[PDB]
Amino acid sequence: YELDYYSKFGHTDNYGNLDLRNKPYTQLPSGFVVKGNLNISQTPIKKLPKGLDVGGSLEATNSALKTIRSGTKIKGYANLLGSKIESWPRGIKLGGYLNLTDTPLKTLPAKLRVKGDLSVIRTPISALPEGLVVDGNLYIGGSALQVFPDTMTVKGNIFLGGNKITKWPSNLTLGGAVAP
Amino acid sequence: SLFNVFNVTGSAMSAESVRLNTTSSNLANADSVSSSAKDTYKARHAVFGAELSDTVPVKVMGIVESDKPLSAEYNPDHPLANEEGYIYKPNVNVMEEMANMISASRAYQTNVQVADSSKQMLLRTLQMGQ
Amino acid sequence: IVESDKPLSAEYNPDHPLANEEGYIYKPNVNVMEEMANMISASRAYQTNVQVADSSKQMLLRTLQMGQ
Amino acid sequence: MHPALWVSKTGLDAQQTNIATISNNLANASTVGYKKSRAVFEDLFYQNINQPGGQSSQNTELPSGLMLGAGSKVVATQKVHTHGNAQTTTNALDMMVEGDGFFQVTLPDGNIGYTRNGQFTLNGEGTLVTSGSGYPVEPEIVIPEDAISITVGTDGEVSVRVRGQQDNQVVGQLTITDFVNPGGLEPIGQNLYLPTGASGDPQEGVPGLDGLGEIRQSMLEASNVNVTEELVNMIEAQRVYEMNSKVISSVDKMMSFVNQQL
Amino acid sequence: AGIPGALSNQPPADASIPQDVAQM
Amino acid sequence: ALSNQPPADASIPQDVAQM
Amino acid sequence: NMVAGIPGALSNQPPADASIPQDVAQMKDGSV
Amino acid sequence: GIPGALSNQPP
Repeated sequence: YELDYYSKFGHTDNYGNLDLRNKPYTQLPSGFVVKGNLNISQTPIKKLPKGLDVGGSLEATNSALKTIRSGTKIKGYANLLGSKIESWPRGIKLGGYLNLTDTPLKTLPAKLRVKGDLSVIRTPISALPEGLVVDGNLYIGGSALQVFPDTMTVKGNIFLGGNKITKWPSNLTLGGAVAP
Repeated sequence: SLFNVFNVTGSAMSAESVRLNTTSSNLANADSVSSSAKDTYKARHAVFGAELSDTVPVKVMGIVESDKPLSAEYNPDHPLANEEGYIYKPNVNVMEEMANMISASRAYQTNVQVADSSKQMLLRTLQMGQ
Repeated sequence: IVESDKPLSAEYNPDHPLANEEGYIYKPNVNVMEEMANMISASRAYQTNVQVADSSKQMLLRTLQMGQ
Repeated sequence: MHPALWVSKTGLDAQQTNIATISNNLANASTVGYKKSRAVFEDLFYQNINQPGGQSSQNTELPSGLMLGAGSKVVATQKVHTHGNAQTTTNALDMMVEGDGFFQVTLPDGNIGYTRNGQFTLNGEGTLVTSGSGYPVEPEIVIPEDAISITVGTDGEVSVRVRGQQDNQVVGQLTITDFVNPGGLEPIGQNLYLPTGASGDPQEGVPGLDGLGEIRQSMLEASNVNVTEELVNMIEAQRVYEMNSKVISSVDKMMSFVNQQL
Repeated sequence: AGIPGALSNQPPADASIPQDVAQM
Repeated sequence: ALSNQPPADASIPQDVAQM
Repeated sequence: NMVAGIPGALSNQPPADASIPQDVAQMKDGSV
Repeated sequence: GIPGALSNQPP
């Protein structure tokens, strides 16, 4: 079934964080607003509603989340560890890091900006989008990436983690170090 | 060897200490409506795990929070009350914490006996050759 | 090493996130009373063989003194 | 944990939910149109211990066929929809259903909510709404401002009295929804219920035909809670709670004797 | 790995991925 | 395990925003 | 450097509970 | 020297 207004109230804390862990909810109403953090870990939710607003961070670790629609506003970070997300939509306003470890993610939006750290660890992604900007640490360990785009920006450390990079960006300014 | 018993039993001594501290924080936060970190505390549990990697030490793999819904109480005049007027309190269950308190103490003390038992065997093994 | 054939100890706890459909968490089939007895039996039997091995060396040492 | 500790803890947890269920019933002892809930206990899974697997029958009375249960739990807070008494009041907008049937109100999120409480009133526009949050009552009944009296018939036929015109004008008609399984309704507070899969599709109709109840004006339905039943339930639940605590204390003392004597 | 919902002891920052927990 | 530098202390703030 | 402070109940408290004197809490970092 | 220590001599 689907979450109602009264069922929403029974999964909210004092400061306004929605906890849906292991709960049997399949879809959320459109134009959904959360006062604080949102947790949809281990949920059978396969799609996030259009116009979704989260006043905190989105937690979807080891969930069945697959599709996020554009226009979603997230003030905190996005944690989609172990979910079933295959692509990242364009135009997501993310106020924090993006953790996509152990996901079937294949494609990323062009010129994507991550205000925090980025993770593509053990993902089947083949190539990073052109003009990528990362303000934190980039972990690509165990992924299928082997060629970086012509231009990219990482303001922290770059962790190869084991994968072999052969074509480095022509224009790259690094605020940290590169680790294998 | 008999020294591996000390590593295995010693790991359980630390393991049961983690669960005791987690229970202590649960008992002390059973009536705390507010919390720094913008999160209404929820009951935490230490999930043990055998690290097979003969001798199988026990390791704490991380603390996990309770899945029970928070206890909602209608307190309309509280500053933390929502529009409907309900304030939410942690889902700490007193009875399970008391049961965890007993089990953690009983398991902690029986690991001391095994370490003591292995100690005597090593001392006798050293008396051979003298 | 062989695992025991005793059925796992089932506990009703629809709060642990690692539970199942019926709210059951299965726990190891370890019996404390049989572990205490094994601890007593293992320690005593281990130290008994220390005495036999230690006394065996004495017999070997006395053999070297034959004819002296 | 020794299994006896957790088996006793299930009884403590089960009785704890029973106390909370009883406490809510006594809290709503004056709520109009309230239905008492009771906690239902059932035994948990029974496990063969002295057998490697669940060998069917085969000497159940012998030590090989020993079976130990896992405790008890509260399986459902069953709603008892017994008809309550009648509260005769002088208000002209509070109404009562005699028998099976529910009032239908319009919830803000679009779906309709079903209530047994009859404390209704009017809003600024004259629509018949509830006296709590103010939800409109289905079907919409608008009262003209020229009306000097309101009459609600035995089948929801609402009439008004207009000065300068004999005979009462009909301004609408009420309906009451019936369900096959009243206990399957989901309570959402505010004396409201929602239809679930266990309840069934709503059955609407005129209040007084098709087996439905009849609308009584200037009446209310008192809560059907039996305060003596709750007090008797409290006595038993408290005693069972204390008994299972002794078993937990007994197991701990036995375990204390083991690693201390040995 | 192991448990899926382990916590993190580091203070919230919302910008750095917590490496205290086994994030795999 | 061991390390070549002292571990940091523990922070117990009444408001995490001010650390 | 020398590190010191009040042991026991007073130190095993959150800093908000100002049981520990301010200068003694300074010593708990480093001194020379 | 612990700043502000009590002494052990009549004030």
